[PDB]
Amino acid sequence: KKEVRKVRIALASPEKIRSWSYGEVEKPETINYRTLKPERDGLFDERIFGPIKDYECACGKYKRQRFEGKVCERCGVEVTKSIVRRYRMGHIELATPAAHIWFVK
Amino acid sequence: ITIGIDDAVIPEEKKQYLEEADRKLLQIEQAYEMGFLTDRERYDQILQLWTETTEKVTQAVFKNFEENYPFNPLYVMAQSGARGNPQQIRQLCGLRGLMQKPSGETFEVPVRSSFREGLTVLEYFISSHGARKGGADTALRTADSGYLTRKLVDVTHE
Amino acid sequence: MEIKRFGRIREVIPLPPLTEIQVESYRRALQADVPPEKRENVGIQAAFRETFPILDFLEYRLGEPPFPQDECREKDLTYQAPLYARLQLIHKDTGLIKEDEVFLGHIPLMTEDGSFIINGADRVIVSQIHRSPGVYFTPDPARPGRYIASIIPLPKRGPWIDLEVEPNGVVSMKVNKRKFPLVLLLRVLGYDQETLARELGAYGELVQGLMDESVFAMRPEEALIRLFTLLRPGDPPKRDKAVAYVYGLIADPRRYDLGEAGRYKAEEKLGIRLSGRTLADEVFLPTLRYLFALTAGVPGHEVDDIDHLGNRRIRTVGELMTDQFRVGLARLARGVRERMLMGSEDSLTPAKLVNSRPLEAAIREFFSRSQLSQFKDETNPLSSLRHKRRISALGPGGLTRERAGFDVRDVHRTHYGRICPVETPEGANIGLITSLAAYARVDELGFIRTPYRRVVGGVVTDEVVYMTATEEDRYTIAQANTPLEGNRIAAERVVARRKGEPVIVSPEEVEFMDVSPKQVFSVNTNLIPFLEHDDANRALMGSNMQTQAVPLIRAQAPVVMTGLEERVVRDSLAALYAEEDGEVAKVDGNRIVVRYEDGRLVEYPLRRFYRSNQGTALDQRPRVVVGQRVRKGDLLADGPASENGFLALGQNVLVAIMPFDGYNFEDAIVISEELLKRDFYTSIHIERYEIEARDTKLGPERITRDIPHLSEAALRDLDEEGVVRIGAEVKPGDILVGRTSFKGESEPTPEERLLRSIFGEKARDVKDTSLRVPPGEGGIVVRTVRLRRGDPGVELKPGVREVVRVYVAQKRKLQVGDKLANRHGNKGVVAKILPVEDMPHLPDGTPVDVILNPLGVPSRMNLGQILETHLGLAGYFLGQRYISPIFDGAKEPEIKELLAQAFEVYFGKRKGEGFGVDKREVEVLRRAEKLGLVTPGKTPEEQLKELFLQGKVVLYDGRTGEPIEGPIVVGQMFIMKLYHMVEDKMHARSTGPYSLITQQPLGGKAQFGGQRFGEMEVWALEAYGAAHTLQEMLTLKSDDIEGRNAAYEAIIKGEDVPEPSVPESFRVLVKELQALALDVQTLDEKDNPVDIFEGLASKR
Amino acid sequence: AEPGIDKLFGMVDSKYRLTVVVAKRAQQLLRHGFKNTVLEPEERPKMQTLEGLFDDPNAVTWAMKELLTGRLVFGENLVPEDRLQKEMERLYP
Amino acid sequence: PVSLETPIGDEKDSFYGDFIPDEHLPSPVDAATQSLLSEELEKALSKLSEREAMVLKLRKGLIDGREHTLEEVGAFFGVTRERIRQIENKALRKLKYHESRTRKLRDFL
Amino acid sequence: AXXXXXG
Amino acid sequence: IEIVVRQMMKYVEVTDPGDSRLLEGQVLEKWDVEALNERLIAEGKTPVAWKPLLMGVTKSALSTKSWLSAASFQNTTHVLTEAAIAGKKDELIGLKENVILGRLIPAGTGSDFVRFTQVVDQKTLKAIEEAR
Amino acid sequence: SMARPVSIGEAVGIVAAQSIGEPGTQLTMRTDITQGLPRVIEL
Amino acid sequence: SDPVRQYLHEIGQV
Amino acid sequence: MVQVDGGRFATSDLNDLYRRLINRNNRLKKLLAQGAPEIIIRNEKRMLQEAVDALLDNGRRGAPVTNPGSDRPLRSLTDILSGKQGRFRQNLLGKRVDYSGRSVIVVGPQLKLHQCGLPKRMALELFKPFLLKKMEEKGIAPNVKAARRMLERQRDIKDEVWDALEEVIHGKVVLLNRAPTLHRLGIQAFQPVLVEGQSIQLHPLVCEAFNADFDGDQMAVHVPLSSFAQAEARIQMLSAHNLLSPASGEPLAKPSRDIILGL
Ligand SMILES: [Mg+2]
Ligand SMILES: [Zn+2]
Repeated sequence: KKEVRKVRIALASPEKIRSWSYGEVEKPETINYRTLKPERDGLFDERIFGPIKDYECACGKYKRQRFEGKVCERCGVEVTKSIVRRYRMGHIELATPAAHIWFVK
Repeated sequence: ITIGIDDAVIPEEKKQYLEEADRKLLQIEQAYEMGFLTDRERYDQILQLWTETTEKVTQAVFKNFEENYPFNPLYVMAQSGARGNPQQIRQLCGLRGLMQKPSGETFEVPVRSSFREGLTVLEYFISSHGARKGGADTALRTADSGYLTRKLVDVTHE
Repeated sequence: MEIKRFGRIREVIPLPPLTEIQVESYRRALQADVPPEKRENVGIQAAFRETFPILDFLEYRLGEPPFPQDECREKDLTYQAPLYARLQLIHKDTGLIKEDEVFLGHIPLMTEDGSFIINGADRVIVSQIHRSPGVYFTPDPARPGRYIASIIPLPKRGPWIDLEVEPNGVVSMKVNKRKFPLVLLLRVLGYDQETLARELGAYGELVQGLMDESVFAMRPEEALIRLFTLLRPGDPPKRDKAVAYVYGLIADPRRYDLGEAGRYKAEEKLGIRLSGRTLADEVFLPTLRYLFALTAGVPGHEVDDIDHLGNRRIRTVGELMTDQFRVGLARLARGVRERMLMGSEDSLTPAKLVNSRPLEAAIREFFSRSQLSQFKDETNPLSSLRHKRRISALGPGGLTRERAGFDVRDVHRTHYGRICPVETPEGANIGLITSLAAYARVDELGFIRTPYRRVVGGVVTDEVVYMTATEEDRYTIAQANTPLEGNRIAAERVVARRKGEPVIVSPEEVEFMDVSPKQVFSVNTNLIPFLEHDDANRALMGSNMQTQAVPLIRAQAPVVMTGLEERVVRDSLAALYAEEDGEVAKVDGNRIVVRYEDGRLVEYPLRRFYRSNQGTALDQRPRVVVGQRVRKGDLLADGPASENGFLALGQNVLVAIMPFDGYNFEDAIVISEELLKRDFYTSIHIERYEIEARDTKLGPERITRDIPHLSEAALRDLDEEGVVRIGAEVKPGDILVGRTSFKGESEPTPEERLLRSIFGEKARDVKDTSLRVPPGEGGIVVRTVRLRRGDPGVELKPGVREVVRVYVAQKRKLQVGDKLANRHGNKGVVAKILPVEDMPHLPDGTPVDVILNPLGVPSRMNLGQILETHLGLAGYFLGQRYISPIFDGAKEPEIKELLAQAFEVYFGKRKGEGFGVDKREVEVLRRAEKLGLVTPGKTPEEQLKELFLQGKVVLYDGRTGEPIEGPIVVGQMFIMKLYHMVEDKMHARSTGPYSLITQQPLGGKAQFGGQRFGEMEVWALEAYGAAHTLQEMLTLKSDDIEGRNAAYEAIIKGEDVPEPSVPESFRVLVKELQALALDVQTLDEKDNPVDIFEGLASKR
Repeated sequence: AEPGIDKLFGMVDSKYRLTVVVAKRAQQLLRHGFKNTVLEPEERPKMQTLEGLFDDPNAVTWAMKELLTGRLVFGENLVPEDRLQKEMERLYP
Repeated sequence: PVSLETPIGDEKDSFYGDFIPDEHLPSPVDAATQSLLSEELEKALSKLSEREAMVLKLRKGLIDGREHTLEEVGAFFGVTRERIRQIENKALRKLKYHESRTRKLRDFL
Repeated sequence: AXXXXXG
Repeated sequence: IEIVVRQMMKYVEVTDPGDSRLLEGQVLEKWDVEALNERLIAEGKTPVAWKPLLMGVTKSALSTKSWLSAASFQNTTHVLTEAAIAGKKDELIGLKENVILGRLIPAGTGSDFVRFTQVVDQKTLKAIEEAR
Repeated sequence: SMARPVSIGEAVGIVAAQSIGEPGTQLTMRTDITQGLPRVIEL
Repeated sequence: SDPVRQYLHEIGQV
Repeated sequence: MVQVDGGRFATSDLNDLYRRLINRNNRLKKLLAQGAPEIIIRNEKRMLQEAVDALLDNGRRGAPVTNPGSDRPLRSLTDILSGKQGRFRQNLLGKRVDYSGRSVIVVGPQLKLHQCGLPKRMALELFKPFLLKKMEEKGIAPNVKAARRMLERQRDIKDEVWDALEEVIHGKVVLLNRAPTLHRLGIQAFQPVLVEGQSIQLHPLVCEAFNADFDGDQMAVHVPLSSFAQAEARIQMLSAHNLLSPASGEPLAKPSRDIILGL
């Protein structure tokens, strides 16, 4: 409603970094070759970044817009627009901290 | 208003103007053989000579058109600002002028021919150098246009 | 009709074979018709000789092509011959000697015209120009004082050598990064100060520079080992291996190869004899003493010019092919490396060792993906010629943009007779892409040579010598147009050239003379009559546009010709000629069958209505009837764009040069409707459409006449299989091929599922993917080609079940927006088509075809079109054509004479039919004598003759019936229709596909991609201070989703366009920054974060 | 071109003001369907159809033609926005 | 896998993935026709008795995104499994009459 | 090849 | 050309940091410096001593208060690191920033001068009194 | 563009840049003192 | 740089 | 991750970097739990750092990481943000526009200064969404999907439709642009006059500002959508409202060529 008159750029605390991500990507898997679907806890996982099909969960339990914001109890996938896969951030938790090479080099 | 080959009207003066340019060249040549002049001095004198004669010939063409053919199509298009400039008009009627060498220095011997009379094959080849330079020049100029405008927008946009 | 030839200059020799450059190169490259034992060492034989022994090479042979050319084009197969290689395996200490003939894969073959068929498309390999190998002197740009020596071998063979002197006085040497005194290498060559005392000491103070106490006093092997300290670190000298790396660097022929042409350059420049193409010793000593000599200001010693054509070598098709072949062969041997150890040492065949994949991949790469391998220009025969005669400075092993400055691009004084000054692209390729001169030839050394007559004293002979750029400088060469009585020079002052300079001489001083002016220009350039009256700038454009000429159904050869027109069609082999004296038995559209004196019966099939790369129709029309006597060299059938064996690039039309009501304003052209009535400038164009049916995981894609939701109205023109019927007239939107594909994982939307039941189960598994006719396109269906998997002889890429092709033809009449051009560089689009009554007309009632604006003449300074017009008028009334040579052409007196001769046909029969002069003609003549075009007091009969002699007539304005005040130039001008055509160039978009990621508008098969709005347009809109318009350009019309959908919806509903949501360009940015671990917040005025993501980004 | 453009330029202290005003007035005429026009029936902008003269479909032409009569009142902070909207919706639903 | 961001053509001006279209999101045309489709569906669907409308809504999966068998809808309303079928058919027939009459939904296809 | 469209 | 040259003189180099947070030899826009000196002399604090500076268009662009604009031009990773550590808040002053966002440019009809203008017909002219 | 005082809100920096840049395409690339576009960028 | 060398050296120590 | 023709998959380079990062992080956690020697843990920590680098900025430190089979460096986040046809660099080339179009231009001498000839076939596509609604308002179509299906085939185009298009474009204007756009007048607004033929007809006087000639120049056309954008175009950008050079103050639209010649 209220227009944007400024744009600020600061660093990101891991606290701030995780305030973004809808889950941690825990696995080096993109999709499955057979089913052409995101692996569990992988880079494309619908559980984190959201639904591949609009207003429909992964397992297919809730297919209607009537459920919106409702997360499935089976597949664990929120029911909303798929557009959120363009937006929703993920993250990765590091065993050892790593330096941001922008600031180092 | 139309263009026939007879609308490019060579002034009679061009002959005289050119004849005088030849004798005046001999003087410059002999003065070199005696040792009065160095290479650069005779070069500069030749170029100076041909420049003078070229301007003279242009003036001759336009005075000719002015007096004897006020309504001539080339002259009218030029004077009105519709089409053409005195240099081009010159290249049609009067002499072509001195072509440039590929290295950037001027050629010693000019092109006596007009475009109506038609060029010698050699004269043509000689003109082709300046032709190329102008070509790559326009090519580059159009290659990035808005370079400067970009640099200037970057500072002045706000 | 009779053709009147002009000019006093007789050509001592004819023009060389025009495709020679492409054909002889590949001839000497392959050596297929030369028996293996008699094969000289060059090309393939050379690569084989170099790569072997590794296993030793004996011979090779080229089999016959698995398929003919036409079938190769049709089935998308590369036309090629099998390469077999006979080799033998050497068993060391085993005493065994065996052999095998291995198949190394296929080598693409060149057709008779000099093109290739690669995967079905016609490709040309463009000849590349570079620096010839050899020894040169730069000099050093850093220190203006002295010069740098340079030894350059073949591009992939050997290192780069540079010799320079520093303030230390010592002579340096360059290998790779490091520079070291060459005085160390001198000792290794077996040289001592004793031999470096006398021979190299003569030059003043140039000796002690290479004299150093420590290293010179060392034994040869000592210095040799010392060199390895410089060459590589951490490597033990290993003085037996110290012979290996040094040999390989210099003395080795296999690793180091100086060009054969470069060998010649070395022998010529340094004035010595080399026992081979290897440096080592033999070369270093004269290179050095020559360096110090040029340093010393000694006679006969020149600083090399890099742009001199003596130092510029042209590598042709055979050269490039041989290079890539050598690469693939080296990789093959690289496979043999690891394959000659692993496994059985005692037993294996040469066939077991050889893997031909690197060779096949290398050659296929060179033909498919190389920069010098490109789509043939098939627009007409002339374009196909030029594409072969083109020279590129670009490509692998050559210049690029930013690597090319004004210097490389300028026309060199040595381009005379070698490279055309006139013909080059206007754009960023200018001077880099050039076309070979007409008479120009290319030897095996790769240098362009020009023919020259030899003169003895004041006598000119018929002996013609072919000299290269270097050799040309040596003599004094007079021009070809110098007055010649019989065989002797008739002038006291003879215009000539020395070292590419206009030196005026006397007959006895003269050595050589030019053959013909035609030698100093390209083929395209040579087709321009009255070239001498055209400024080189427009002439360039003429030369370039002639290849853009589209073949016309009615195409005529020009009324005014340079004389090359016939031989162009001849050597381009677009047309059929009589092979032997004989008589023709059978003639029709599809064939010509002849019988010669030998009783040989031969059937020549005619290619009819064939789609070229550029879509122009290549069509052969038989010119000879049944029972006619043919002589060897006689034309049987006209090719595309040829009229009676003369090149026909357009039509000859009646031009009036005048302004007409601003319709010819700014180079626009006005034409008479009559042109369309007689099908002038009407071309046949064939579009090729294709569709594929592939197997998706969702199911197979079916090509069928059954398409859901389609009535019979739309299906009426499709056959059983679903393909459209041959000869059907298809407009935009009509189905060319039917196809169905499974929709959305067999998931219908629930809102659709009920409405499908309301209408009785229209619900189906498949959706309509069928190929339709794109907007603005279409025509009459001509050919169809269907290929399927599981059928004989046909196999396609993985995953695709079948492929259909619809070849549609349309005959395009000339229309507003089409591009017309003459050979003098005057170009323009038709902005108006006038009804014949509106046209300006002669007193005999004949209307003009085209109205050209005179304002186009003065600034462009091409007068060749005016003379072409005049001579064209004369030849219009005299019913004759002309041949006016370049620079040798018709002279104004002769033209005026022919005009006077035609004036009898034009005005003479007026009195014979009982008519005098119009009162209007009287008025025009009064104004004309007022303007000074006609002598006062003479009869109107004569005054009109005076006007006509100037090439001007009296025209009447067809609208008012009144005369145009003052006379107007009219006459026949040859004008071409150009491949640029408004039909192909119009585009429009409301909505369409958007990019997956970027979400910006994207090009569809049935939809336009939309215009790109660049930064400069943004600046324009800003400057205008239109904020909203720019916003639309940046939001709704672009990548923003919510707003584009809502906007379309609003326009549909009739509601005004809604305010823009944030564009994806920004969102993707924000998220990229977040992916970079940088918080980017969009703050309020109060510094309170605002959501640009419209929700959906917020946790919880 | 368009009638009385110089005068429209004269009515404002900035061209872009005239643009904003005309645009917004067009939005008003569109949303309320032209019944809120200050133009009398004979002053109504007309378009030539095959049938005959009809109301000009273009809202900007209308806004400009209204503004030229000077009957419209423009400036910054005349009223609060929401009140203006509700009043206009009450007068012309 | 073939990499996106691969140079297309002889120039670096383009990437591969630049030319890949989005079939997932609705076209401005598609989404509009779809919204109008729903509007016009529920326009003439809710203009009859809500019962026989809800029958079609449940059975065709308009709500809950699943097609209900006659037994389930008959379990929801309380009538017989044959009764729900009869009222469904009379509802569909009623919609056919309304369709032939008003010609509204004829065009979505 | 570019400029005012020779090629 | 005057406007461009003026943009070359946009920047100054401070000799004396004064009572502000600035350091010695720090390049800053003369507008902002005179702004800080207008704020600090409205206090009575000591003034900042700045040296007038001339830089060409390239540099006069490269160094700017707006990180959105400076981002496009050159070496954007550096511009961004610097902008981030300092947490630079970019008010969108210029055109380039706004087009990057997609918000109406601060010029023409996007200028705050004429943007907020309102139009009312004479019927709703008398509807303000009835509504109050 | 009109003859009268500039209207407030004008894009005038951009207009300046275009005004200078547009003819810049007409300045000579090739020539002690720099000439044409090289001189213009030198300044 | 060239962490393969680093690590291989560290291994070379043992 | 998207599948293309055949069975092959096209996907971003980023995913490989993310992958190797994850692999190394997980192997690190595992090696920590296993209580591995500090040598191996160091090595893995190092490889992890390098992986995070290559993900964030590839090649900037150490060698660039490449997928086997190609020597091309994987495009990292830094490259994406800028420098290899980057975000800020891609926004220089510009984004495509939805309502745009392009064609070859011919002289318009009959046109008044504020007009431009627009091909009917082209205008139809440009103004289509307005045209559908105008077909609904008239008796030409029952609805939107109907009219839309009606225009899908050229043979199905009624002669009543053009009468509707004439109503759509009444009062409206379009933008014409010729590249390169050197100054603002390289984009101007004209009201379109529908014409038969595939060429855009351009007024002669505006040729000077556009640097447009008739030797085969093409011009892009654009449609302002908002009543606002339309307004801006019609007052600020109208061809007949800019008669004088914003640079020199002298008239830009002036007699030239044939005009001058005749007068
Ligand atoms: Mg042009
Ligand atoms: Zn679920």
